[PDB]
Amino acid sequence: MKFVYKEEHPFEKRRSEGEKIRKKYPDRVPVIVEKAPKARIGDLDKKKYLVPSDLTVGQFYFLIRKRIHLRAEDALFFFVNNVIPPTSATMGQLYQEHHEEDFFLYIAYSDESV
Ligand code: NA
Ligand code: NI
Ligand code: NI
Repeated sequence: MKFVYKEEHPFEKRRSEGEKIRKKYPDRVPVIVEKAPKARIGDLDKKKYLVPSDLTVGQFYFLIRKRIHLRAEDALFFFVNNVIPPTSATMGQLYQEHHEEDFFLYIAYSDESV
């Protein structure tokens, strides 16, 4: 896919900020969250988050649901490198396995599993 954050900032600028955040806040993981193309769901107002490494994927689902005003019955899937993570996984775990070279964890979200 394509993330606007990558499109707007050259790798060197992203890596510089990501690496800096990781040094100043080693207990937190930086994450870029963007909506999947052509997803008929609410768009996010905040694309970058600094979340505690012990925060679970389920808790992050709620954070995002609460921000875009989505109810439980509404479908919302997180995609990280084309993989829908288990809610029991921690953001620290995901980050460790899926973070990119610029030190950021990129998550795409949608209302369908395609
Ligand atoms: Na869900
Ligand atoms: Ni910028
Ligand atoms: Ni609102």
